[PDB]
Amino acid sequence: SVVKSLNSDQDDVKVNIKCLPTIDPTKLPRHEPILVTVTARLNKMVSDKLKGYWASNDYRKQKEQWQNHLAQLQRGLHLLTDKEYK
Amino acid sequence: SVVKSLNSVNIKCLPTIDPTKLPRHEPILVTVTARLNKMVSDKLKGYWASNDYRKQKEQWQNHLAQLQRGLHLLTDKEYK
Repeated sequence: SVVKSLNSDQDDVKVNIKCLPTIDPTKLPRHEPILVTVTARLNKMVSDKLKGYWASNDYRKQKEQWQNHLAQLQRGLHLLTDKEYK
Repeated sequence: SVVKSLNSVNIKCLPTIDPTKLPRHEPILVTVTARLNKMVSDKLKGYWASNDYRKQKEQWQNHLAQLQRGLHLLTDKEYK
């Protein structure tokens, strides 16, 4: 109920809340870090909104920068689940 | 003189090329395509519509990647 009252705002005030889809730890596939699931669901909202732009110059600038941060995270994701240092 | 005059029906002119100042083995088709790529790439950056630029770029890239597959048919020596 509070999700539908925050993702369906009338754009009344500048401060805004964007709600990710509900995450269920039980139904989530095991041996998968929560941080990975959150980023995957966060990607869909940003990627779909990136597709929704109208200014071609703005879309190309953000896509280059946003895709750069994801490539930085995956390099460090090895450090999250390891059994030894190297 | 001719190429400069045309830049001032609309006809677009590629930069002038000569066979002498080229690699001794590079085919002409590669040389013409490479220059045509540069002209098209600059026009895409000059667009304004996000939907058009997103759609035209992949359509052009699809044709360009198909030509690269068949390029081996020119620089070949025997039918494999």
